[PDB]
Amino acid sequence: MNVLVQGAVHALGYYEDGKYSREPDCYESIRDLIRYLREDGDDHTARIECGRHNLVEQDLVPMVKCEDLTDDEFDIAIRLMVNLCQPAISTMRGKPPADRDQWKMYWELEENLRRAKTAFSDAHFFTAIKKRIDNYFIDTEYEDRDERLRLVVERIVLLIKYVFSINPDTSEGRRTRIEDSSHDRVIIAFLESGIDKTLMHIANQPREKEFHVTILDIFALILKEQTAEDLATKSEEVSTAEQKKTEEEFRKIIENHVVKETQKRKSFSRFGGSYTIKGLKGISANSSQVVFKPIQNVEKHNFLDDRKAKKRAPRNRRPFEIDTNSHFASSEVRGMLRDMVIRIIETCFNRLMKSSKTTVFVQVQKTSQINYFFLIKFVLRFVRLSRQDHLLERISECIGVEAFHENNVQLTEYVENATTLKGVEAKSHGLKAQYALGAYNELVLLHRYIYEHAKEENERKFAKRALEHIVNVEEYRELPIFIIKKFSSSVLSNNFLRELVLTTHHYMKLVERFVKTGALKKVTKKVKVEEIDFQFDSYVCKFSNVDVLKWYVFLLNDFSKNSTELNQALVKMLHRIAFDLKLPIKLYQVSLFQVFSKVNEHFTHLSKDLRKSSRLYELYQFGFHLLKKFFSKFTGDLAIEALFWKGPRECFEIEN
Amino acid sequence: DDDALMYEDGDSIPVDILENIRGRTIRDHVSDEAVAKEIERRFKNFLRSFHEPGNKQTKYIQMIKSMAADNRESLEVSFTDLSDDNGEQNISYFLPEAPNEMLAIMDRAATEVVMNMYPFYSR
Amino acid sequence: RLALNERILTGPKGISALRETLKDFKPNPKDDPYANLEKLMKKYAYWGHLMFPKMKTEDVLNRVETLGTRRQVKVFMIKHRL
DNA sequence: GTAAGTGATTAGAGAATTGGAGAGTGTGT
DNA sequence: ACACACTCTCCAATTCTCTAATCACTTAC
Repeated sequence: MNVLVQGAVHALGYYEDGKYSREPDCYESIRDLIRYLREDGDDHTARIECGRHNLVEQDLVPMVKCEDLTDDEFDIAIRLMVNLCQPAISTMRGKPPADRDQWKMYWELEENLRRAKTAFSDAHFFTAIKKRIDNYFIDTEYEDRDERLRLVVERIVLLIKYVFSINPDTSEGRRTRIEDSSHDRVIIAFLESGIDKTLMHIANQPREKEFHVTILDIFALILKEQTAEDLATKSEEVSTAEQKKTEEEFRKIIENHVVKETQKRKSFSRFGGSYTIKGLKGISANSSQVVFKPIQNVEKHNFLDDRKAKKRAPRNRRPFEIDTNSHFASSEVRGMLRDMVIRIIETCFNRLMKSSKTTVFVQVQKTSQINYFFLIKFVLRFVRLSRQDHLLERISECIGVEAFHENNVQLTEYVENATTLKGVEAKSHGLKAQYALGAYNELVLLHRYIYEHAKEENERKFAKRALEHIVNVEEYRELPIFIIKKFSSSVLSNNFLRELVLTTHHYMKLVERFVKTGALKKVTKKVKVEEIDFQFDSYVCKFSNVDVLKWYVFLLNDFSKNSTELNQALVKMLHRIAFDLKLPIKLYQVSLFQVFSKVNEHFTHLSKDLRKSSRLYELYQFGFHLLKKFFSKFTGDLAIEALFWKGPRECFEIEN
Repeated sequence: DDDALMYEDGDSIPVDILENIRGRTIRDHVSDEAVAKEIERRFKNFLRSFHEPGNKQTKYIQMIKSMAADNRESLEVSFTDLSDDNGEQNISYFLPEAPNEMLAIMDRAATEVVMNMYPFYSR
Repeated sequence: RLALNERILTGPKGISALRETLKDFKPNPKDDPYANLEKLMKKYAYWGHLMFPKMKTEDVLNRVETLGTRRQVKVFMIKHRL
């Protein structure tokens, strides 16, 4: 077999520095390569040999840059390039590698794709394909178009999608989090060619519907590595301020190093001995405790817990993150992307979303659902944070009550499939559920922003009716407890749980305001449907269940690296049960006292002024008040009751 | 379907293979079978046909004759003759970069040239 | 095999031994709550070290918090609260 | 509206599947 | 002889299903 591939591959041409030189029978060589790839088996021998020889970087992209290239040569080059740039799981027909030997072939396919990405860091390639796109759409009328050029244009568009869906590469080196990614260089070349304006022009046309889903996928994959907070703030700098700032940063680093080293070298002591702690019992009979280092005081003793190996969970039940390569890019890249986002909102968004929502959930392919929810979340957060209030007309496809309805339906289906299935399939459905939850959170926050800051009372009334519908109907009010009771770390990421906590925080603030203004007094409930009085304390009491409070104590362990918003949300939810329902017995628990011990140890290293200046002072103060309330009436049986989670009758009998 | 997009029913002086290799890491590509056969053909042609400039004699055929007269089994080739315009400059390029792979092919070619002029040399 | 379980948690090394350890502990309510917490936490560690020496204090308290859901431990607590 | 009966939900126990630790034994220096 | 690696066996955790008891809703006076 592969002698045929080796004969075809080296017969194309050779790249001089700055010029590719071609042999006359490139056309027949490329035909033979396509023929072999069509006839390749499950071993994928011809495909792996093409990946070994690096056809895309060495030959095909420099060939496409040539000016003398005729129509058929360009056409068949694009055909072969699309087939080689197909993703790996698509080559493996959707099945993930279930076996030790299948994973080897998957990895061998994946590395060849990761190597090829730096070929597309040149604007000349995008300039070359932009002319063919312009010929079909702009320079040819709808009556006079050719199906051959139609298929070529479809291949070019799918090639752009396949290029932007390539993963990052670790082998080239490790790069810091505060500089331009390798993805950004492809973005710079893509935007400098100006092909994005043609893509926006195509997306604006109602007649050209079949390209719209792919164009949505392309713009989502461009914005893959960014967050709305990076682009929302307008970029400006002065180098005087930058120099002063960097000098202060290294001043912090130097002082930290000197203090830490002097503390460590002052810790050591010279000689030894061995000592008995009279009053503490040993394991063996009639024995006192014995130590073999000069301890300062008896409370410094640790019972040699440093030796003992920690118990691990089994491999099916450990928490897992999902990693997006996320960085603070340069001011140049951020300015270009900000301009692109504003142009998309002005020219494409309403038509594109309206064309997409009829089709995205009907299709066989899974990934466009994730792209749909991602683009919704990004655009709405960008509008709200940038305060570009005149753009609110342009996103009117997403403001209705129907948006909340359709989002809730899709989120419910994803949660049920992710809970009931097993394995990588369950993780795959849970990944969809995560993006749906984030889009729901942005819907809530955007409607509150419109109701607070819009200038037109008609727009305020339209937002207010939607907010009242969300507060009133049971499906929206029962959703957080429904998801929290089904959470499991085997099939859902930590990012999902953080997102769920923040969503619950914002929703409960909305319900509290609509009760406080008196707008919520009576509530419909299913039986037939009947109306009953609503009480906010009765609603808050649902979250005091043990199956909810487990995860709040679980996420409070990461306090030293959480964001300030997440720390505020966790402390606020505990503070409500502590001092609004006024029920501290449910929070008296050893696994929370461990978190308080860690926080106290962290705060020992700071002076009395720096403690009040610190960002963790809210958590410190809450721990102070709860521990004082605990020790106000300490008893030994209460200290025994702290070891177990306490139910309702347990709380009543402990209290009374 | 992507198969229907990518495949079609139409899929149902000769080229110098060696000159397109000039920039690669040659160790990885002289193991390609189509390259080894081409090098093996051209080195036999070089041994049979090379003329020293200003001379009418096939130098390496004369050297093989004087080697066979003494029953020796190694043949000395000049890198200058390999790298001149009448030699094979692709072989002279490839040789210092992958000598373990290249010398084996040249040994095989030299053996096949000797065994036709002198069939008794297997003894 | 060997593992911490309900027999050990209800046995003579268990909850009754922890109660006997805690009989001498009497914190001052007017003092620093974090200091009182530190004093309590190391008595928990001392009881855990005597009760099951193989494992860390953190994992011992996690295992006790897990084993509180068993019916045998619940029946023990129902008798013990009297 | 109140009391009694019946239905539904929740709690416990038994059985089966999955995974990981520990100890024993064999081989190589 | 001593160290290191590999294989086998057992036990514990989880989830489903069936049975029994307690609580709440419906019906009748």
